[PDB]
Amino acid sequence: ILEANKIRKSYGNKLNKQEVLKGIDIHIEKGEFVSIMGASGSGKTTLLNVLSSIDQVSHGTIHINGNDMTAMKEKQLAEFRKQHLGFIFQDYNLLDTLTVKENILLPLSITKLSKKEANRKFEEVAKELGIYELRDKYPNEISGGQKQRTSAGRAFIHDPSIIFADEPTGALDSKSASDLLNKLSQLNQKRNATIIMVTHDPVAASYCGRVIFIKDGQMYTQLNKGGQDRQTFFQDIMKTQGVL
Amino acid sequence: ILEANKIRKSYGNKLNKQEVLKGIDIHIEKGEFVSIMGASGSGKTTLLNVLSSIDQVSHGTIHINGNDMTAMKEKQLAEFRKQHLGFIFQDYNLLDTLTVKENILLPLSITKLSKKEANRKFEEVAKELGIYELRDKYPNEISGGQKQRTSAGRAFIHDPSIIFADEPTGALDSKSASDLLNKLSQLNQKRNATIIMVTHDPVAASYCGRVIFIKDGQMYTQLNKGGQDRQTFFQDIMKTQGVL
Amino acid sequence: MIKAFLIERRSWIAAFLFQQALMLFIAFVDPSISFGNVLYMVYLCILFFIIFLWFRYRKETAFYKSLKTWENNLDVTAINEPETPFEAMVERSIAGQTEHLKQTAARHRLALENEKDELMAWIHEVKTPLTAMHLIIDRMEEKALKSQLSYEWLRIHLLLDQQLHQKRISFIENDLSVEFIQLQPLIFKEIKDLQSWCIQKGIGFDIQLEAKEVLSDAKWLAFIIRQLLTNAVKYSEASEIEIKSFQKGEQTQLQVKDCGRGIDPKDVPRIFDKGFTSTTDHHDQASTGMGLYLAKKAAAPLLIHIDVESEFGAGTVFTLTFPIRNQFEHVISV
Amino acid sequence: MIKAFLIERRSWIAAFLFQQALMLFIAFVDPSISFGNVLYMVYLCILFFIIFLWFRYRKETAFYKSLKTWENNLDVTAINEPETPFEAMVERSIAGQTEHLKQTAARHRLALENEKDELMAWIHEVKTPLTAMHLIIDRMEEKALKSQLSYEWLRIHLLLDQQLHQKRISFIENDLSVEFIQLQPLIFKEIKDLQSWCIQKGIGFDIQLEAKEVLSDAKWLAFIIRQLLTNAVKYSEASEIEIKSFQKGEQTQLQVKDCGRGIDPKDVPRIFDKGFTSTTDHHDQASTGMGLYLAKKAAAPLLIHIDVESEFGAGTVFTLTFPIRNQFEHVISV
Amino acid sequence: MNINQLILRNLKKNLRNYYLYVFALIFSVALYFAFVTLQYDPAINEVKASIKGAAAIKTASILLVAVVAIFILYANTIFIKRRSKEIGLFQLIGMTKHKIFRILSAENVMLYFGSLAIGVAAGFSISKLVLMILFKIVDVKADAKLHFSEQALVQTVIVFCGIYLLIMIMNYTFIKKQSILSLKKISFFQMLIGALGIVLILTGYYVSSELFGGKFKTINELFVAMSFILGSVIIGTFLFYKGSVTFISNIIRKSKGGYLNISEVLSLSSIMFRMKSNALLLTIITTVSALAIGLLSLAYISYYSSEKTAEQNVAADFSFMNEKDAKLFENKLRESNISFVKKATPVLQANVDIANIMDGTPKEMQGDPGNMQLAVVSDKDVKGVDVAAGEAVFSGYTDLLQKIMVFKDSGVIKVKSKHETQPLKYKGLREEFLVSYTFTSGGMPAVIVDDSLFKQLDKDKDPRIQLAQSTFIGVNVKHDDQMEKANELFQQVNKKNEHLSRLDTSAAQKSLFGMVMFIVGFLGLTFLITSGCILYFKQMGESEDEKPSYTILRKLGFTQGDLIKGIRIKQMYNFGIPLVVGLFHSYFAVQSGWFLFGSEVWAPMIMVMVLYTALYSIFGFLSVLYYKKVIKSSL
Ligand SMILES: CCCCCCCC/C=C/CCCCCCCC(=O)O[C@H](COC(=O)CCCCCCCCCCCCCCC)COP(=O)(O)OCCN
Ligand SMILES: CCCCCCCC/C=C\CCCCCCCC(=O)O[C@H](COC(=O)CCCCCCCCCCCCCCC)COP(=O)(O)OCCN
Ligand SMILES: CCCCCCCC/C=C\CCCCCCCC(=O)O
Ligand SMILES: CCCCCCCCCCCCCCCC(=O)O
Repeated sequence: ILEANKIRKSYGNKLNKQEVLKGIDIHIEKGEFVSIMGASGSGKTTLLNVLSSIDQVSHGTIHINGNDMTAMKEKQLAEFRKQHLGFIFQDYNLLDTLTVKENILLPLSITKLSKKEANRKFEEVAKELGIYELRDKYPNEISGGQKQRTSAGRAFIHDPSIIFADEPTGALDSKSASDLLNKLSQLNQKRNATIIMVTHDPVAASYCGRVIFIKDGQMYTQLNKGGQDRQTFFQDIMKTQGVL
Repeated sequence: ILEANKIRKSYGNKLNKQEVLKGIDIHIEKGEFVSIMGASGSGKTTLLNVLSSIDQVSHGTIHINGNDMTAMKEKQLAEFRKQHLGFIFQDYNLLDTLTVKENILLPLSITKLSKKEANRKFEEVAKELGIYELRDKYPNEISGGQKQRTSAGRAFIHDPSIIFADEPTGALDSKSASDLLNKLSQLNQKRNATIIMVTHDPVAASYCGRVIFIKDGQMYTQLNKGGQDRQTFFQDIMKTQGVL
Repeated sequence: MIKAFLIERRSWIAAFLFQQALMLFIAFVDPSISFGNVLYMVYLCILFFIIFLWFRYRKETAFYKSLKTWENNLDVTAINEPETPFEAMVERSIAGQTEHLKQTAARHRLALENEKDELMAWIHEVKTPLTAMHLIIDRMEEKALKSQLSYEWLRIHLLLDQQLHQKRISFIENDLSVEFIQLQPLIFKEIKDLQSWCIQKGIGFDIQLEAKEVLSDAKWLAFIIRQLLTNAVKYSEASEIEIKSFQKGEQTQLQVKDCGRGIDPKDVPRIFDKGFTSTTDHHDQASTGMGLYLAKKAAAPLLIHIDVESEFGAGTVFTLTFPIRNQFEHVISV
Repeated sequence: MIKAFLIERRSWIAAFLFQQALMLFIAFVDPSISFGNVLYMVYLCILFFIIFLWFRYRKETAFYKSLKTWENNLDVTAINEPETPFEAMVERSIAGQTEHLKQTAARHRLALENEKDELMAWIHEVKTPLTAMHLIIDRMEEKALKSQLSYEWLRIHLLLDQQLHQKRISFIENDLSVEFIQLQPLIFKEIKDLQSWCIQKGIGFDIQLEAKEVLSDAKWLAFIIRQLLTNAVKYSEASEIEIKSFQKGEQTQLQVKDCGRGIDPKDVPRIFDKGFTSTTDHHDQASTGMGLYLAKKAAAPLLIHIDVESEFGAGTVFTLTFPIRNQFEHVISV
Repeated sequence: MNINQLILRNLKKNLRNYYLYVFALIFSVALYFAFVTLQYDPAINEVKASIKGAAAIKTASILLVAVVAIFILYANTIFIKRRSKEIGLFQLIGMTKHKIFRILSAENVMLYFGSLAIGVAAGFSISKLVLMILFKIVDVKADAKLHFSEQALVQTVIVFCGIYLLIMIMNYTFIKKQSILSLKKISFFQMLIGALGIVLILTGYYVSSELFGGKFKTINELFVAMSFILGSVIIGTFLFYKGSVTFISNIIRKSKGGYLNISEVLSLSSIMFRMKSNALLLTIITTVSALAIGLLSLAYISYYSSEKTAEQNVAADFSFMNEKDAKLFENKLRESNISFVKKATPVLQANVDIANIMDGTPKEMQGDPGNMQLAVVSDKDVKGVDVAAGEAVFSGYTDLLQKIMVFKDSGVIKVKSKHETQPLKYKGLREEFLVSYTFTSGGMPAVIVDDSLFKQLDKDKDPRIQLAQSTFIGVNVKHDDQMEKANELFQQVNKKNEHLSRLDTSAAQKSLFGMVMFIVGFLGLTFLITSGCILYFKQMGESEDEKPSYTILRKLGFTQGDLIKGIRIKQMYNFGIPLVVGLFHSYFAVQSGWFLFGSEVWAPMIMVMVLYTALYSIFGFLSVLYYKKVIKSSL
């Protein structure tokens, strides 16, 4: 979908200034599960901020599905992200005074849409994720993995195109993380939607198909999987990270 | 030590019942290094859970060291499972505000072992796993291949009867995995400690003495090894996996 | 639930109100305590009492409502966590009685298992005599009496096999074994099983199989074929039964056609019903009317469709519609 | 329950004491209200509160003791009659759970009894073709083939009779019919029943019945005698079986003695065990080992004692002690 | 979805967590309404003292409104910072910035105005109890009547509406700024800081023990010492929390080896890292607590001070200086069926040299030691002592004077007569008073001389420093009787109020210090409740911050009955340290200057400390009930 061309972020508080982003070139296609790995100090959070266009971009040309991110205003940018983009965060952000159905239907209740389509979307999503049986409970009485799965289900209800995602393994153990990654991989194949994980855990990135290693900027040095068995690829990822 | 008599487990939400344990019967003598492996949607994980006290039973009886665990109330069950049954987890489960000498010595604080013999026991345990040089290094300063040997050392000090390991070598490279397995085998050989391991890695199961192939909650043959080479047992396990 | 709380704790409010009334009445008469400075005390006490009652209502009238919510509908876990000792005793008694119910259910399951074991024991203790009788019978020299004995023995064997398949169809889903089957040897074996009845009734078979391969469960398909052939032989006299297998598009089929009495059209749709018997002939009393039901029920998981074209006085056509090969890939893989 | 009562009602005594303290303080801080009168009234109200607490405790801590003695005992009527509304809810919960238990248990038992009735109906439907085979086969001319076929048919019929008596032994008490039984015709009928086995094995019989009449039920006693004679014939070869009945004391004693292989002394106490089989020979594997158990269990309601005396390699003696005539009067009275 | 329903559910959720906030608001409104109603009461003028009576309540009201208005503003900025994960979510869903403000500023005005409206209704019921409490400490037998006094309603409404406007401004400023969209090892510096803090506190404690002992004796040298003590103590207390707890924590940790049990693991992880984060709040709490306790204790001692000192100030039950007035009063007493015992005594005013009898320092001048004004009386007048020639005995106790003016044993006293000097020696110091305070200047004692020596000294009678009346005309009374009518007679004797009475100089002091006790006690109660609520609102965050630790700890076999037993000690250490520091501050403050108001301690101080500890302990007990809920849901 998008293209990265000399992606740079400006700074300059007081006198000291850092060049965190030194030009980024990324080419990805529909129906991919690209992961952007790396090492601490490379501004991965700033990479998300620039990629998501939450912060005002300094330089570089990026075209989200044929539309430049410098070609629209603030309100236009907000409308574009709310109509074309979805988010999943590290710490689940679910209101504790709502239910597992209203939490998922909240983003689609501020769009003036009839009840039948919303009900159909909720049914299909909760059936494909496995939380439909818990359709009217509260987030104060469900386990750790189901809360993250509900947070992921929020971003899949308004038919987006790119699913941005911070580390979805920070506060999860092995079983919950494996189940969530398997569910995300299953959801990727059904409807075309790119997922861009940015994690520092090889286990969570071993379910991907395209890993990028960033030390200070444009580095590439990427693997491509292809026909591996999720184990040799895991060892290759660990080896190529250990070399750096 | 372990002896189970026709255990049975049904996982149901009071509307749909789907039994996953269908009459498992196992027989482990004292001080052998056995393993459980096979399939991916089978009940081997639930088998390991039901063998210990982490999960209850529907139909059956299980004996550990003669004592019976099925007919026990939660208080007695918890006390007994604290006094024995060392645990090695898939994830580290380490407290980040303590050292290596305190993480593996906190559980031994409800037995009143004074200080000198406690320090002597810690030295004894740490001289065999090669972590005696890390008595004052916080967990966020050592590599990921030693934060698992720390957990093993924690699980070996109180001298339990049966040690339940649930996929220890799941997130390590080949060198650290081999070193940890060799240390575990030496610990088993020196002091007679029964170790029950669940694994998907044939190399991990190669070091064992017996293997059990749980298939859809059944037996489906059982290897015995004996006076056999490690490599030859490895190809034997590979052929058995190829059959299944 | 205000009235229940007021009535239940009705003897405690009376004490406080009695004390207030007594104090007011005594202060009224005594010419040493002023009356204008005791209504203030009563007023403050009244506010404290009312606020205390309101704050005590809601912490107490909760568990006895949760029990009523739990009472009938659902949510076995709906009972709240007890706090007061009385709640703890009520909850522990209820949990103990539920555990006793679970134990009773377990005893029922054990009794069922024992009954099944005894039934299987009788099954083998009965199946051995039929083999012994067959071995002894295969030495006779006489013609007519041997034919009658073979007729009776085959009837007994077929009834016992039907009972065995009826008992096994509860767990057939765990006994399914689908492979390529040669139709001609299976049909020959079934005919050899029915040799006595066919010889006695003078019924031959015209075997013309264009299609020679099927994909189904060999044992249950053989049972269905044997039952269909037995029914066709029994309902026909001195007639030839035609057996033809053809490739209908991508699906395999096998046809069994007899020139017997047939089935009345008002009874044709009900032939596959469990225990359905035709009352036209007195000879149908000996027929259990349950072999066809077993055949159709076993054909359901094998994706075999049975179509009947029966005309009275002409015959009945039974067709087994075998499925496509790729339709078994969703069964083998999952 | 005093500690429990004073830990559940710790929120009302505190309110009472706080109200008393508030009254005392407001009286103290005013000049127009004498303190001594208020002190006296506080004292009197404290004493009356003590007495009131005693009465309310004695009245209130009863129903929960009744329910706690209900949970683990053998009396459903342990729960007392509820009087306050906060007990009727617990009573309704217990009543509903008991009703559900009873309904489920009754339905399950009814279903299993219907299953058993259908099973015995199938037993009858299986035993009828055996009689049909016997009727067809009782026209033989070859002696050896007829002897072998009759031996096998008699074995099958004996097995079916054993199974039927196994089914009926649970309700033999509802089948008892006390009447005088002529021993000689019954023994002659039993001997005629086992003629084929003796013919094949060359076994003779000698009848010496000092006592001719006994008091028991015809069918069950005949079944027991048939089981004993069948076991004696099966365990003996080319030997004479001695059937003797004599009156010892006030009871009639029937002795069955054969000259067969006998019973091992180590296995003598275990012959009456359920399902016991002889481990010395593999020919006894096909023996069910349940006829003796059925006969012994059915002999108890008939007040008949089964005594056995066996010697290894010499013979086995079975003794049946018929009851006294007056011992059945108590059974007839009930 | 149904913005109204969302607001209502959020309001019902807020009412469950912050109930102590609502209680504090209602209590504060009640007290303010009560004081404003009491101030305008026309029956408040019955209190007579140096303070007018209706101008101290006006000061108490203004002092109380600040204590309330700081707590409200700090709580309302602790609250809003826990609603950020919701603000960011609402902004990324699609909502504007002028709709989140309306959503979260309509679920709070309801609570605030409901609490305010309830507080006024419960501030009218207790308006008469405050009157009756006041008219029992400062003895008055007037009548209190229940009324409304509408004038208080306007003031309360205006004050709290202003505070609410401030809260709205602060919330709106927060929302637009922190909005965006974005959802160890010890050093050498810490050791030095901790040591410096402890040393500063100890030095501040030590210096206060001197003050009024011998030194610093100058009307301006004292102020420098006081400023040094206050500054040193405050700075040391501030540095005690930043660095001086980490040092001792490190010692205790690296004094155990490696053997740590559950209690110490839970304890030495909060007060090593989070007590450092709160240094400007705990300092304020401890210093203000110490101030309140010290002031209340001194004001209480001043009662028995009043009784004894007012008995001492006038030796007889009455004091007279005009013969006509005294004779008129005694004639009026004669027909009043009251028999009075009367005895007069002349006094001689002269200067003597007593420089050699002080064992302290010359800096204790209070006048020239060789020219000190002393009083000389005969020996036949005294009915208790009979001295000889060349001997003298002192009189009076004045517990202040002994601590300030140390008196040696027998020395030399030079009589500073016109042309002669007779030396004597010091026999001893007596315990009773004999002459009124007016003749003896401020508190200077008086001497006793022999009759023979008096027979010449009175003859000399140097008229250079003599006062108007060299006599002590003073009328006593008979045995215990009705002194009130005698007081009324005396009051109507002197229309110029130039004479003194025993039971009217013992009432102004009682009234003044009773008013002081009233005001200080109510302000202390309000501050206690405020500090308790503020300290309870931080353990919430500290608890959902330690939730992960409990989760890991429950997979190793530890049960809830052990985690709670370990939390019960962390919640003791988090609440006891400021209390102990405040108690030490109060003890070392009261003891320094208790000999300026009264003559007895250890009686009131213990009771005040116990009451403060009990209420603080209630507010400390109410947090384990929340830690239990947090632990229960972390399986
Ligand atoms: C930080 C410190 C917290 C302390 C909080 C205590 C309650 C707040 C208090 C205000 C008044 C405090 C008075 C301190 C002690 C006064 C001692 C005293 O007055 O002694 C005697 C007793 O007088 C009294 O007790 C006055 C009543 C005050 C008692 C404490 C007040 C309780 C307040 C709670 C009830 C008020 C309702 C509003 C607040 C809920 C009076 O002298 P006497 O016995 O008549 O003899 C006369 C001598 N010739
Ligand atoms: C000077 C004299 C002035 C008079 C002072 C009057 C002030 C006292 C008055 C009214 C108290 C208002 C504050 C509490 C009301 C809000 C709490 C509330 O209602 O929440 C309800 C439950 O309340 C609670 O959780 C705790 C109940 C305790 C009652 C409040 C205790 C009063 C304050 C105690 C503080 C003590 C400090 C005293 C220090 C001197 C609803 O919660 P729920 O979980 O939904 O349960 C539903 C039941 N099924
Ligand atoms: C000082 C004068 C007091 C005047 C009367 C007091 C006004 C009402 C005070 C509080 C009533 C009780 C509030 C809390 C009740 C707690 C209920 C419970 O324990 O569950
Ligand atoms: C002088 C009075 C001292 C004691 C005052 C106690 C007042 C009531 C204490 C209990 C209030 C809180 C209890 C419920 C807490 C909860 O449910 O979380």
